[PDB]
Amino acid sequence: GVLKIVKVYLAVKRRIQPGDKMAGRHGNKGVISKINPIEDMPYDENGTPV
Amino acid sequence: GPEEITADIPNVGEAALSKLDESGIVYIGAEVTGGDILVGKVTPKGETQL
Amino acid sequence: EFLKPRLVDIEQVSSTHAKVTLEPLERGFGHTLGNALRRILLSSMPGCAVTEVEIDGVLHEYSTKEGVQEDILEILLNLKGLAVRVQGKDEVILTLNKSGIGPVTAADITHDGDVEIVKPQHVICHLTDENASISMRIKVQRGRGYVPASTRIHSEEDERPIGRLLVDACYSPVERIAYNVEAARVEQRTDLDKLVIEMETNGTIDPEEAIRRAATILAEQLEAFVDL
Repeated sequence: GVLKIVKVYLAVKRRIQPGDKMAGRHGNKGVISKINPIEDMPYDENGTPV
Repeated sequence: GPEEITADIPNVGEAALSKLDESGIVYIGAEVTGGDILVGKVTPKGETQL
Repeated sequence: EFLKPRLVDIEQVSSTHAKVTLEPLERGFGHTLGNALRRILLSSMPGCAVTEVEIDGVLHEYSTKEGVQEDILEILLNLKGLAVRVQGKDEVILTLNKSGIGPVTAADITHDGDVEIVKPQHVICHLTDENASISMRIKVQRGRGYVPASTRIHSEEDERPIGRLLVDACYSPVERIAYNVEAARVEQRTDLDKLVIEMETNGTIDPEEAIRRAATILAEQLEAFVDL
């Protein structure tokens, strides 16, 4: 029944956003909850944020 | 009947078909979003009974 | 009643690092202005990086160019870190041409009069083949904050040029700011505070003008509190 097929291949680049599941290697799950400005980030006495 | 892959689609603007080529297939490299037409395909449905 | 400060010594180390002193400050105003300036500096400072790049043969960021060991979006990632300062132009377009078995640095870009390259050693891509040709248009414009490439194709209105590689633009020239408030002694005045802001740049913006524009923004926002 099928006469011809056209396959289009899409390169979707997906950044990270609230909802993505992330975890380290020690069974520590976690869903990113807010994406925050570099300014609100806790920084150390050197000025380097976290 | 059989289905066509023609770039002539009923009830879409000229700007809808802009990303499509002459044969009805989008160009390589064209950045697209949801809803955009990838392959213009049309199937036979006669005696519409309106 | 209230003593007001001024900027004294602005000691500069690397082109990227600097230490700015603010000397006649009252108690509590070292930290009141220090943070509220660090908050302005990091977030809302004008600067320019590359917005769009057209590559000669390439149709899109997921291609290969014979004679280059970097993938195209690795070359686009190299340009995101291109530190240009342009003078009287809001958007300028540069032209990069280089062939041979040499690494293509940021000094290999054609130099416009209004354009200044901060890192001539900066690596754009490498060339492996002998006669391996590469040529590109790199479109830099001034901007604020962080503008992704995703948000650029809403206005669009025919950006069809299938070979126009849109890149993400991180326009802030501020990389890092720290402020340390230590006591200041200015002859007689029992206790005052010396505010030291220490900051790292990408080289495009100089420290003094950054602080001036940082506090200029701050005065303008308080205009909606000088009255109601």
